[PDB]
Amino acid sequence: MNYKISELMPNLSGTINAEVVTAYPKKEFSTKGQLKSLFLKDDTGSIRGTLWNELADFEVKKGDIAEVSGYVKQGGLEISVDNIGIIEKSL
Repeated sequence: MNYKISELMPNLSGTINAEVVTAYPKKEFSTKGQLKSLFLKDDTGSIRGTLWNELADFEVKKGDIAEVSGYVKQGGLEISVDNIGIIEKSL
């Protein structure tokens, strides 16, 4: 089932449909990795999302409503993104 952010639990893998409230600058490091953090929100709460490696270059904009699938862990909670798609563009 699709989850509301308030329903997320640690060590849980699921999908949430949420608004990108913020998209932070991509960070590159070392044989090669990348990180792009997102702050996601729905009508029940907010959570940090982490886009790794190639997904750090995924075209996402503030205001976009995205389908984010991933693993929830304590970082409070954060979702390590496995897959992301745009449901409705900010525009």
